[PDB]
Amino acid sequence: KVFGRCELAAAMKRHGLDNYRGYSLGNWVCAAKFESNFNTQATNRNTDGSTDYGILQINSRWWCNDGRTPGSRNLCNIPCSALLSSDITASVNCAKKIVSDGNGMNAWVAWRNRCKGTDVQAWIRGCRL
Ligand SMILES: [Cl-]
Ligand SMILES: [Cl-]
Ligand SMILES: [Cl-]
Ligand SMILES: [Cl-]
Ligand SMILES: [Cl-]
Ligand code: NA
Repeated sequence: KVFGRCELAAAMKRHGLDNYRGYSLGNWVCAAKFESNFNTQATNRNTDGSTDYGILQINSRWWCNDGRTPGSRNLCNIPCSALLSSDITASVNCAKKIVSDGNGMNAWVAWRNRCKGTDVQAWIRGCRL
C-alpha cells in the first residue's frame, strides 16, 4: 500500500506516535517519506547482508526475523514480512521499541539527514487530524 501523506499522518496518530518519546507527528511522516516513499512494501538490502523492511525500513540485523540474516537478533519478536502489511500496526509497535532504545530517531539515517532540524510540521500541514 502506498499511503497518502495525510492518510499516513492520521494512521500514525491513531496508533499513538504523535509526540511519542517527544517526537511530533511530522517527524514520523518525514521519516516515512524518505525511508520508503510511503510504500509499505519497500525493501532494501544492506552491505552486511541484512535487509530493511516496510514503511520505516526496519532492519533485520536487530529487529525482525527474515531467516537469512545469520547471527542477527529479533528484538520486536516478529517476522520481517509482517512489516510489509497494509496495516501499519506491526511497524508502529516495533518503531516504538526502536525509538525508546536510547538513540531516539537517530536510528533512521534518512531522518537524521533529511528531517532532523527542519520544519517537520510542514509534513502534516493541511491534514484533518
Ligand atoms: Cl509527499
Ligand atoms: Cl509536527
Ligand atoms: Cl536470520
Ligand atoms: Cl491500522
Ligand atoms: Cl530523544
Ligand atoms: Na534478525
